[PDB]
Amino acid sequence: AGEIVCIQVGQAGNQIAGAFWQKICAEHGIDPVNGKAIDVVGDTDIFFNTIGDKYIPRAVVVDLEPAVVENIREKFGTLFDPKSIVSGADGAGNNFAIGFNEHGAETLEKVMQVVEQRVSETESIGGFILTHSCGGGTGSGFGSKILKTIRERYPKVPIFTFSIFPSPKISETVVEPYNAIMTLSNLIKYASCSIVLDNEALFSIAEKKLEVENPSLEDLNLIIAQVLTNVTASLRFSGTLNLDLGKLVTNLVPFSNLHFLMASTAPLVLAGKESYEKMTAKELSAQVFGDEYICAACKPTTGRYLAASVLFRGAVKTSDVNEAMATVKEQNSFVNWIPTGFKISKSETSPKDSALGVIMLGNNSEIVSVFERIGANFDRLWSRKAFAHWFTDSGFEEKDLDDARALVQKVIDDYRKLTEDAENLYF
Amino acid sequence: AGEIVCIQVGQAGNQIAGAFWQKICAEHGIDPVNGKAIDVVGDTDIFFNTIGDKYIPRAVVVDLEPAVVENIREKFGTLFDPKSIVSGADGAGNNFAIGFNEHGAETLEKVMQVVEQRVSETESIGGFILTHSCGGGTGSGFGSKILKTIRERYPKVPIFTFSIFPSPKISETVVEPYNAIMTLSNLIKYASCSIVLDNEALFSIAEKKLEVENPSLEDLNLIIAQVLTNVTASLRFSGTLNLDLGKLVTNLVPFSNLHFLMASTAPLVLAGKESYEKMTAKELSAQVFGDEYICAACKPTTGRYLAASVLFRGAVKTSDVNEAMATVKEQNSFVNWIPTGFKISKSETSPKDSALGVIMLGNNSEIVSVFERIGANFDRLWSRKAFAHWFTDSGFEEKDLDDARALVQKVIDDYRKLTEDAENLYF
Amino acid sequence: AREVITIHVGELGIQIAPNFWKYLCDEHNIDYKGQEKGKIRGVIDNFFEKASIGKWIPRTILVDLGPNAIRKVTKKDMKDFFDPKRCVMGLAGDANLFAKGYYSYGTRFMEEIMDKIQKEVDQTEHLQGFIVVHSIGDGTGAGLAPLIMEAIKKKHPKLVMMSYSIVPSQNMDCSTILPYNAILSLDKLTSCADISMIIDNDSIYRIVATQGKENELSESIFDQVLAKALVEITATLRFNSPLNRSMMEMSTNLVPFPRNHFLMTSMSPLETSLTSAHQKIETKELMQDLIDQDHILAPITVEKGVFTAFVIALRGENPHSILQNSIKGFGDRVKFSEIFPTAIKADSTTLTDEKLARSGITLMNHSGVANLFQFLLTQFELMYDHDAFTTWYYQEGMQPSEFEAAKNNIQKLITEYKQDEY
Ligand SMILES: Nc1nc2c(ncn2[C@@H]2O[C@H](COP(=O)(O)OP(=O)(O)O)[C@@H](O)[C@H]2O)c(=O)[nH]1
Ligand SMILES: Nc1nc2c(ncn2[C@@H]2O[C@H](COP(=O)(O)OP(=O)(O)O)[C@@H](O)[C@H]2O)c(=O)[nH]1
Repeated sequence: AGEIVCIQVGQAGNQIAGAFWQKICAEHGIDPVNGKAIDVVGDTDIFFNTIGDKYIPRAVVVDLEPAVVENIREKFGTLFDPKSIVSGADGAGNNFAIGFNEHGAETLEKVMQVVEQRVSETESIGGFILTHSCGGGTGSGFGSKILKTIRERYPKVPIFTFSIFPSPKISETVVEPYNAIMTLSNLIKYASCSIVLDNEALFSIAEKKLEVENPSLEDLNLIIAQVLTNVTASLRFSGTLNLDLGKLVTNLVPFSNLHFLMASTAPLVLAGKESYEKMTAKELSAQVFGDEYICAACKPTTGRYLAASVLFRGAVKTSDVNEAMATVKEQNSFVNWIPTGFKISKSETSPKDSALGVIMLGNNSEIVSVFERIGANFDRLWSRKAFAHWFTDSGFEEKDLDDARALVQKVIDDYRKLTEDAENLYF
Repeated sequence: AGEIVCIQVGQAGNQIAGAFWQKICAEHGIDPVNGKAIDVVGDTDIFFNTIGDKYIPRAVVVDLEPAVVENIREKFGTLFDPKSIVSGADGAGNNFAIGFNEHGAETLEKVMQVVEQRVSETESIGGFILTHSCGGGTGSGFGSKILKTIRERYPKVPIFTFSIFPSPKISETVVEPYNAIMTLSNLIKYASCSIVLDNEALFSIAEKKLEVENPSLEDLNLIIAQVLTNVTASLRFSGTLNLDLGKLVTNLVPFSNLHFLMASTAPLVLAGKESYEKMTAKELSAQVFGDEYICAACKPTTGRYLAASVLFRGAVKTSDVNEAMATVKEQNSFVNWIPTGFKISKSETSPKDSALGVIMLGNNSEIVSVFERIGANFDRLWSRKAFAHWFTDSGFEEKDLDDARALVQKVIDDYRKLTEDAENLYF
Repeated sequence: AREVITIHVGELGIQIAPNFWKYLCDEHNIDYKGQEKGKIRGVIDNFFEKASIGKWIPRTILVDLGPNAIRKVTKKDMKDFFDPKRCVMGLAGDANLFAKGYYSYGTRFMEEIMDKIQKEVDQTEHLQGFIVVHSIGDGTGAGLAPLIMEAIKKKHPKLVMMSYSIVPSQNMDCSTILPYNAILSLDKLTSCADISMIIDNDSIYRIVATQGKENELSESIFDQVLAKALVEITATLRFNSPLNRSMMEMSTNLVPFPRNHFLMTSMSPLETSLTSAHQKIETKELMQDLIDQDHILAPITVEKGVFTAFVIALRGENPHSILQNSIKGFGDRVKFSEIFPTAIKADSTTLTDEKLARSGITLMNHSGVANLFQFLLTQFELMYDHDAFTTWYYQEGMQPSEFEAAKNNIQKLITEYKQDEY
C-alpha cells in the first residue's frame, strides 16, 4: 500500500539517488547492476516493480541534459528502466530561471506522463521522494517546478525532499544564492518535509568518521545514501508497528511552514567488515545526537528542539532505549508546548554492515543559521545586482526575487520567535 | 525381491551415477575399482549381481558418444561390466531432437536388450532409477525416449528419475530451455517420481556446508551421490519395517501428475574424520527442513507441503524423532486434505562417515518456481524463434514444442491452484 | 572416431599449414615425419589417417592456383609430411582477383579437387565435417574457398562445414582491391558455411606488438598466433572434452539463425613464448584476460555490442566454482538481448603444453562483427561507385550486377547483426 515513487532531478540528484538505489539492492538481495534476483527479503514492493525475476526501482529520472540515458547505462547498468528516463535538449547553466521558466513545455509534460505511469502501477501512493541540489540549474528550477506540479496534481500526499544546500564557508558559483533562495521558497510552499544537507558537514564526517583518506563526492554520497536507506528501513522491513512517510510528517511538523529537518546517522560503515562491534544503543544515541554526525552546517546541541524522531535498527534492547533516551532528554533543550518531545520507533532488521544502527531526524531551531547565511549572501549581491541580468532576462521580475526572499525570511522569523518565546513558556 | 536396475544416460548421468556406485561400494564393503569383495554387509543383492567374489552393479550405461567404454575404464576401473555399456556413433549436440528422434534404431534396440537382460536376472523388479541432465543432448532426448520405452514395456513399475535442471541465475547454452521443456514434458508423462536438482543450489551447499575450497563438479557430485545413497539405505540395509520405491510413490504422490520432489540431506561429510559428533536428531531435522540444504533453487520454508518423508539413519532415539517432528509440523505449512502430512522411517545402520544422518524428500508447492523460470525463458526465445531451426529441422513440429510447453503449464497451474485453494480448506 | 577433413586454400591458408600441423604433431606426440614419438594421446584418428605402416598422415588437402605456396610448404618447411597426391596446383595464380578463383580459372580445377576430396572421404567411416582454411583477401582464397564449399555442401549436405576466414591487414598485407574481394567472398560464405570464424590480422599485429613491447619477439610470431587460434578452437574435437564435443554441437551452441554464423574469438596466453618465466595464470586472471581488449582477435570491445552466444573453452584445471564467480563478475561487460538468458557456458579440457599451467579460448557470437563488415563495405562502395579497378573483373566474366548483388547482401547482413543494438 505505502508505495514510494522517487523523483531524481539533475546531476547531483541522480548521483545521490543512484547510491541509494544500489544500497537498497544490497539489503533486499537484488543485483545492483541488473535488477535480477532469485531470493529476496523484506517488502520489496514498496520501492520496486517486480516483473518476472527483475526488480525495477520506481523512479523518475529527470534532466535537461542531452544524453542522460547513456550517462546512466555507463554507471548503473540496467538497473533503471529507460522508459522512465527523461532526457533534455540543451540544459540549464546554473540558472534557476532556465530550469524553472525556459525548460520547454514538452520536457515537463513527459516528466508528468512518467510520474502518472509510476503512480498508476500502485494500489496506493505512500508518498514521493525528491532528490536534488539547490545551487544547480535543473535540480533547483526544474525540480522546483516539478514539486509545484506534483503537489497540484496530488495534494494530500507527503512529499519529502532531500537536498543539498550551499556549504557554510566556501561557495561554488556567484549565482548560487539566487538559485538557493528561489529553490528554498518553493520548498517552503510545496514540500511536506525537507531534509537539509550540505557538503561541508558531510566532508568533515567523511574525513573523521569514515576510514577513507582524501574522500571524493563518490564517498560523500555514501553518507547521504546511508541517511536515505536508514530512514526507509521500517517501510522496507515492515513490522507490526512501523513508520511511513505520513507518520513522519504528522509527528515532526507542528506548523505547515516549519518542516525543515536535520538528519544524523551512526555508525557509518563502508562495505566490508571494517566496523567494530560496539553493540551499544546508548553509545549510538549519544553519537547521533552529538554535533559530529550532523549532515548540515549547524550545531544542534546549542539550539532547541520542537520535535525529533529516532529510529533504531537491529537487536536493540528496550531497556537501553529507555535509558538512552532519558539521557537525551536531560542533556538537550526542548520547547515546552510540545510536551512529549519524541517519536520513537524500532525495526529489528540490521543494516547490512552493522548489527545495530540509529537514524535521527528533527526540528532544531538552529537550522535558521543555514538559511540566514544564504539570505545575507543574496542580499549583498541583490543590492548590487551582480549576475542579476541572468535571472530577469530569463523571465523573472525583481518582484519574484524579492518575494522569494521575503518568504524565506518569514520562515526564519517564525523559527526564531518561537525559540526565544520558549524560554518563558516554562514559567 | 526389490531389485533395482539403474539406467545412466549421458555424461552427467554417468558421472553422477558413478559417484553413487563408488559410495555404495564403500558402505557394503566392496572394492570400488574391482567389484571384488570377501566380506560384505547389507543386502547386496538389491543393487549387485554377484558372480563368484565379484559384485557387479546392475546398471545400463548409455551414451551416443563414440568411445563410452574406454571413458569408463579410465575412471571406474573394472567396476562396470562392459556388456552393459552401450556406445554410440556420432552424438547429440545439445539437441533434444537428436537424442529423441535422430538417434538410430539400432542404438535404442541395444539399450533395450541390455535392460531386458538386467531385468531377466531378477526374481522381481523393484523399480528403475534413471540418472540424467535435462539440458544435454542425450540425457534429455535419449533419456526421454528410454523412459517412454521402459514405461511401455514395464507399466506398473516405479520409475524414479534424478535430474539436473537449469540453474536459476546463469544458463549454459541458449538452447537449454528447449531441451529442458521437452525433457520435463516427458518426465511429466512417464516418471513415477522425479527429483529436481540443480547446480546453483548444490554449489552454495558445497561452498558453505562442505569444507572444500573452490569445489568443482567432482565435489558437487558427492552431494548428489549422498542424496542417492541415503534414499536407498532402507532398501540396502533391510530392516523389519522398511522403504522400497513403491512405498515412496504411494505415499508422496497424491495425484498422477504432481510427482516432482525436492531433496535434502545432512550432514554432508567428505571421506575422512572431518565431521563433528553433533549426534542430535533434533538438529539434523532442523537442518534438513531449512532452506540451506535444499538441493534445488527454491525456498521450501515459504511454500506449502502436500506430503513429505523423512528417513533417519543410525542410532536415532524414538523420543527425539517424535519431538523433532512435532517442531517441524508446528513451523511449516501443510495442505489440510492430506491430514497426516508425513511418511517416517528409520534404518539403524549408520552412514560410513557419521553415526547419524537424515534424508528428506517432499512435495512442496514452491517447486513451480523452477518450472516457471524455465517456461518464461522458453517463451521469449520461442516467440522470436531463436535457435528454433535446430529442433524443427531435426523432426519436431512447432506443434510439439507448443504441446510440451502446454503440459508443463498444466502441472504448474495444478500446483498453484491447489496451494491457493488450501488457505481456506481449514475453515 | 568422428573424423574431420581439413582443406587449405590459397597462399595464406597454405602458409599457415606448417604451423597448424606442427602444433598438432607435438600435441599428440607424433614427430614431423608422422612417426610415433612415445605414447600417443588424444583422439588421433580425428585429424590423422593411419598408414599401412606405422606413419600417421595428416588428413588434409592443399589447394593453390599457382605452384609456389605448395612447393615451399611440402619441399622446404615440412618435408615428407604432406601427401603429394593431395596437393592441387594450377599455373596462372589469381592476379589477386576473386573473379579467377570463382569464375574464370579456378573452375577448371573443380573436377580434380572434388576427386581428391572424395578419395579422402572414402577413407573414413564417420565423417563429422570439413574445415576450410582460407584467406578472404586474395583471389585464390576469396574465390575458390567458396567454390569448393558449395561443391561439398551439394554432395555431403549432412556434414557440418566450418570455415576459418582470415581478414588481411590494412598495412602489411594490404592490397588496392582488398574491399572487392572481401565483399564478393563474404557474399558466398554467407550461404556456404555453417560456422564461419573471423580472424582479423590487424588485431594480431597490434596485440602481439603490445605483448612484445618489452622484447624483440621473432618474425614467426604472427603466424604462430594465427595458426594456434585454429588449433585451440579444434582442441575439443581432438580430446575427450565436456564442450564442443563435435562440430554439430558447436553449431547448435553458437548459431541461432542460418545467417548469423560469423564468430569472433579471444585467446590467452596467445603464445607460450610470449608468456615465459613465472606464468602462474590463476583461473581468475585467465577469465578476465579472455574478455580483455588485448586478447580479442578482432577490432571489438565486448562492452560495445550485444552477445547472442558465448562459449569459453579452457584447458587445465579450472575449478568450476571459480569459473562461475568469474562469469557472474562479468557484470554488464557481457550483455545479451532481453529475449535471451545470459547463456555463457564454460568448462575445461586436457592440457598438452608442459610450459603452461592453463590456457583458453572463447567463441563469441557478437554484434561487433557488423562493424568489420561495414568498414569493408564502405571501402567497397567508394571504389565501386567510381569504377576503380572494375575492368579487371569484368574481363573475366563478372557482369556488373554481380557486384551489386554482393553489395546488397552484405548491407542486409550488417543490418541484421545490429538489430539488438537498436
Ligand atoms: N553531496 C554531493 N554533492 C554534489 C554532487 N554533485 C554535485 N554536488 C553539489 O551540487 C551543486 C549543484 O550541482 P550541478 O552540477 O550544477 O547540478 P545541476 O545543474 O542541477 O544538474 C554543486 O555545486 C555541488 O556543490 C554529488 O555527487 N554529491
Ligand atoms: N551436478 C553435475 N552437473 C553436471 C555434470 N556434468 C555436466 N553437468 C550439467 O549437465 C548439463 C548438460 O550436460 P551435457 O554434457 O551436455 O550432457 P549430455 O549432452 O546429455 O551428455 C551441463 O550444461 C551442466 O550444467 C556433473 O558432473 N555433475
